[PDB]
Amino acid sequence: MHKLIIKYNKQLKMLNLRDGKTYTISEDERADITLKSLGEVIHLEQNNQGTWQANHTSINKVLVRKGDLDDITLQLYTEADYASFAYPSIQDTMTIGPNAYDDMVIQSLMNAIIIKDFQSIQESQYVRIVHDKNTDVYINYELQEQLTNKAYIGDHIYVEGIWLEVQADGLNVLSQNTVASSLIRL
Ligand SMILES: [Cl-]
Repeated sequence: MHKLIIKYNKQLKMLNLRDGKTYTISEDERADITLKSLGEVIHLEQNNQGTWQANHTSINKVLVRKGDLDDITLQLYTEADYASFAYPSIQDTMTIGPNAYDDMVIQSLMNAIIIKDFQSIQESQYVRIVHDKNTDVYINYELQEQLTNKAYIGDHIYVEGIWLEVQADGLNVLSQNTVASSLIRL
């Protein structure tokens, strides 16, 4: 698996890079990924050893190229960054953040977020994510305005470099940095 997250001027995009294929990120509406006022064209393809590159530069974990209105950040995740965690058995809140007391501790995070209401997820089909005004949260690659947002089963969340996928029994996560947790790893 090679999932590329593209960030530019608070816009967020995603591509699942597949072996042997080529992609384009540009202002063109026909491109694989279209970003308005990008001012650059980025071709994604593998070198001869199969390593993904952006305009012939290996991406590795993260690659940044300046664009018209902001830096364009490409973050590439692989199965090595994947983990699954079960929701707490009885508490109805769960936190992900850089603090020693967060349920899922990830040092690279600037602020923590709260995931709640999963105890009734079998019935509602969603959880709520709470964040502060200084934390950008995207749900299915759309920046959220409100501080508390609903995330249904199957939805993808992106916040401060980490990807989350809401499921009935817990969360799937993609993080390039180690995750320490008191939660059960599924
Ligand atoms: Cl996704």
